[PDB]
Amino acid sequence: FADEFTFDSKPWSSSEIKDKAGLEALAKKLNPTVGLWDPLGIAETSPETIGWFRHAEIKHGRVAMAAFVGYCVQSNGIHFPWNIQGWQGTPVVSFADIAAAGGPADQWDALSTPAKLQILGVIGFLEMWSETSVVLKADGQEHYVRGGKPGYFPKLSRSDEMAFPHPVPLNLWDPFGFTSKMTPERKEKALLAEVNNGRLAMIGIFGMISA
Amino acid sequence: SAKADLEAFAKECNPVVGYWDPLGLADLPLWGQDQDAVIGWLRHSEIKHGRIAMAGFVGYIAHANGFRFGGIGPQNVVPEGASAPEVWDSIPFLAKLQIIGAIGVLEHISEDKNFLAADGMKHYMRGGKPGYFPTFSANVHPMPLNLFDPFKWSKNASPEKKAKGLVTETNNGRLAMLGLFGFLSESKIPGSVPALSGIIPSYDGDYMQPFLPTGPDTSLWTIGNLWA
Amino acid sequence: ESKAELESLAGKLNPVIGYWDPLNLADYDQWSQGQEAAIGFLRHAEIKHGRVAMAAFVGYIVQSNGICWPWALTGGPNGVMHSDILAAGGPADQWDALPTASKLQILLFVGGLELWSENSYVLGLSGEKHYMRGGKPGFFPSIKKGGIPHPVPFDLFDPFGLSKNASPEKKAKGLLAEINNGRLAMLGIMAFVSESKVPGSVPALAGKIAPYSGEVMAPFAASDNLPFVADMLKSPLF
Ligand SMILES: CC(=O)O[C@H]1CC(C)(C)C(=C=C/C(C)=C/C=C/C(C)=C/C=C/C=C(C)/C=C/C=C(\C)C(=O)C[C@@]23O[C@]2(C)C[C@@H](O)CC3(C)C)[C@](C)(O)C1
Ligand code: KC2
Ligand code: KC2
Ligand code: KC2
Ligand code: KC2
Ligand SMILES: CC1=C(C#C/C(C)=C/C=C/C(C)=C/C=C/C=C(C)/C=C/C=C(C)/C=C/[C@@]23O[C@]2(C)C[C@@H](O)CC3(C)C)C(C)(C)C[C@H](O)C1
Ligand SMILES: CC1=C(C#C/C(C)=C/C=C/C(C)=C/C=C/C=C(C)/C=C/C=C(C)/C=C/[C@@]23O[C@]2(C)C[C@@H](O)CC3(C)C)C(C)(C)C[C@H](O)C1
Repeated sequence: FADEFTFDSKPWSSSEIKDKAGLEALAKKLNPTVGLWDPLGIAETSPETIGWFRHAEIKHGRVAMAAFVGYCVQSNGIHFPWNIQGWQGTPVVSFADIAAAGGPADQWDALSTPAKLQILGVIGFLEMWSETSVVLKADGQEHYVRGGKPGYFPKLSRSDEMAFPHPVPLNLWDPFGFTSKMTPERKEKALLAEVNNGRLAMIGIFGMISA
Repeated sequence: SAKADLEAFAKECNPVVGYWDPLGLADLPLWGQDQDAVIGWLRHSEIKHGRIAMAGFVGYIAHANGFRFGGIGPQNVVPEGASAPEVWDSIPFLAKLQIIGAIGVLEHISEDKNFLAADGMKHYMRGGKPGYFPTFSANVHPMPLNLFDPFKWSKNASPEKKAKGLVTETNNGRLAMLGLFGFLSESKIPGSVPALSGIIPSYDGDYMQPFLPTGPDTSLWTIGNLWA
Repeated sequence: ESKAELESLAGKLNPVIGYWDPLNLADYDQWSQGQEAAIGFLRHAEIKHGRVAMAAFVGYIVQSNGICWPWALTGGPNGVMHSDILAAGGPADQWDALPTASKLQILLFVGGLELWSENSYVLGLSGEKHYMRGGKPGFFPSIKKGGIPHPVPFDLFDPFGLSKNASPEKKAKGLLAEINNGRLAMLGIMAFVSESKVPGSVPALAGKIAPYSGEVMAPFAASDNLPFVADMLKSPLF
């Protein structure tokens, strides 16, 4: 690992976008109308920076769409029927109480501190499992900055040497094969869709937060 | 020629401006030494000033905004809400002495023949790399981590990238110098840096005097404070 | 350029007059760098005055007709609105009522542009050379090609590239029109300011240009507390 912590660049060995022409191709594929809209000129950068921007956009899309759907549900008031605390001799708090706390920001605020820490801990575990190059290379890909597909979450269920000490039941993305087998380019169609509705959900969630 | 290397370095730093020596200090014979040694001195001085100014800027944001370690230490005598010029003034006299002394030991190791020769290098005025701090491979007691790149993050970095990093070091150090003395100047000649108008408070006291005010004479050691 | 080429330019600008230099300022050697360098500097000065004066004419018309921007100029709980700068007075009074930082930033942005134009390394990177060294007398280089660390979105001349793919004849005709429209707009803006200071100086604009008390060739007003500004403003002049 210390040999790979370089802080520098290594040659790319994939068909991932590493130039303005490649960015433009994906731009027209996403939307033939707008094309590449890069006023800041962050297409005029290195392959690693281009991959970084691509993955950052995809991850913002994931988090923004999840946030928008969660905001809508929590505004609708479809709370959980469980109790969120009070089994190891602690005070009792209910999801109904969290809902009655207020709007979804107020609900997160009413969420207890160790609950927040545990949620953020799970999210961080997922983030670093994503960033682990060794895991992707045991799987079939590399770090997105070093020529990997931007957005790939590695499988959390496995039997390789790079498998958790206790078996994990399912994976994060596609746990039950609802993707199953899309056609070899309908996956890419769905990626284009994902980027577009990710941008739309980004605008939507920030607009709702502003409102 | 050392001058040719310096002009190329200036072009790398900024090709619009290029070599900018309005005083010919690169041609000044400091101490009667030749142009190569003098340019080594000037490059070492530029890099050292820039390095210390960058650290000073980050530490100005740290101290003035409020960023302290916890526990028994010099941090417990500085008044809360004290400004960046009062933090150094408020730490103990022994803290000031030992900070400057440790910086002195690092300077001494930087210029000592022993460490630079153990690292297979020479003094920056005697055909060496200006701005190179040697590893502590000649100190008497084996020393855990070196000053530069203590975790050895740059053990395998390209020489071209290292050259570009030094080009970055010089430029960012110059800019950090300008910013840090902007902070200092706004406190002793108000309305001199227009952006900082109202941000930096005034400071009555000589910046360039290290040991004035002398600060408290407290004894912060607890277990085994026999010297008190 | 040479005197023959300058005469050809004058003939193309007005075929009745042709070369019109009653002072023979083209032959006036200044900077001690030859007639080519002198004519280059004079042509650059003419073009730059024309550009700045044309822009200033449109700015004076727009600002003097109550067309301030909707958004603010200064930010904070007590910030000077563009409407407040409008209400300060006539356009020169608007400039004088600007914040000191606003004036400084405007003039230093212009200064950065001027240094950028003057640099021969940047000009060579963009192609062409200094106007006093055989380059195009008025030609702002490419802010993109110069090598600013962050890639700028658009350049200063022709940002959207609407004059791109222009016929060379159209280009020459356009540079003739630039010089002529300049030459006229210089008189236009100076007449605006002259009516502002001395009423009745330009007889046509009677009561249509607002008055102004402070000096117009004075970027900093009394409100600007910078070194020597008040001392400079202590004594006025005709
Ligand atoms: C001068 C003075 O008095 O100062 C005061 C003030 C000051 C300084 C502020 C103080 C303090 C606070 C301090 C110093 C606090 C320190 C806190 C600290 C040190 C907190 C670490 C947590 C680490 C975790 C949870 C790691 C989990 C790690 C895990 C899950 C693992 O072990 C995993 C693993 O390794 C295994 C088991 C082995 C392998 O098979 C596999 C790997 C490698 C994956 C003090 C004490 O008050 C003193
Ligand atoms: C809550 C978060 C979240 C949301 C809201 C969301 C929504 C959508 C939508 C919207 C309707 C579409 C249409 C869509 C489509 C695809 N998603 Mg996606 N997705 C989320 C999370 C993840 C994760 C973690 C991964 C992932 C992926 C893929 C692949 C690639 C398959 C492959 O080629 O293997 C495709 C086609 C994987 C990947 O590699 O992405 C580059 C991957 O690891 N997604 N995703
Ligand atoms: C507070 C102090 C400080 C700051 C703020 C700072 C910032 C930056 C920045 C950020 C703008 C860059 C980009 C940069 C780059 C490089 N630094 Mg530097 N640096 C500081 C301290 C030291 C010390 C002590 C040494 C050192 C070095 C190098 C080398 C050479 C590598 C090699 O050639 O092996 C490179 C490339 C070593 C050396 O040999 O320099 C000739 C060395 O000993 N630095 N440094
Ligand atoms: C980077 C700089 C640095 C270095 C490298 C360094 C090295 C050594 C070594 C070498 C092996 C020894 C043996 C040693 C010993 C002591 N150091 Mg010291 N020290 C540094 C910095 C500070 C600061 C800031 C303070 C401090 C102090 C004390 C006290 C007295 C405590 C007391 O009297 O309460 C004792 C016994 C404190 C002090 O004097 O507080 C009034 C205090 O604040 N040191 N220190
Ligand atoms: C206040 C600013 C300003 C104004 C209001 C203005 C007005 C006019 C008018 C109307 C009055 C015409 C008809 C005209 C025409 C042309 N202008 Mg022009 N111009 C301004 C600024 C600049 C700058 C900075 C440059 C420039 C240029 C050209 C070229 C290119 C020719 C070529 O490509 O050879 C042509 C044809 C560029 C150049 O190269 O000029 C030699 C160049 O750098 N202009 N320009
Ligand atoms: C207090 C006390 C006691 C106690 C106690 C004990 C033992 C307490 C135990 C608490 C315990 C055991 C708490 C677990 C929480 C787990 C969570 C929240 C998991 C979320 C997991 C999630 C959200 C998983 C999601 C996924 O996995 C899914 C569904 C499929 C995969 O494809 C994908 C991923 C990975 C995303 C005694 C013994 C009674 C007496 C003693 O004296 C004192
Ligand atoms: C990690 C690192 C670096 C660093 C660092 C830093 C900031 C280091 C700072 C270290 C510091 C500040 C170290 C203080 C030690 C104090 C000691 C030993 C005190 C002893 C005290 C003793 C022995 C006292 C004993 C007594 O009172 C006792 C107990 C009772 C009696 O019996 C006897 C007496 C009375 C005598 C580098 C190298 C600079 C760069 C590298 O890149 C990374």
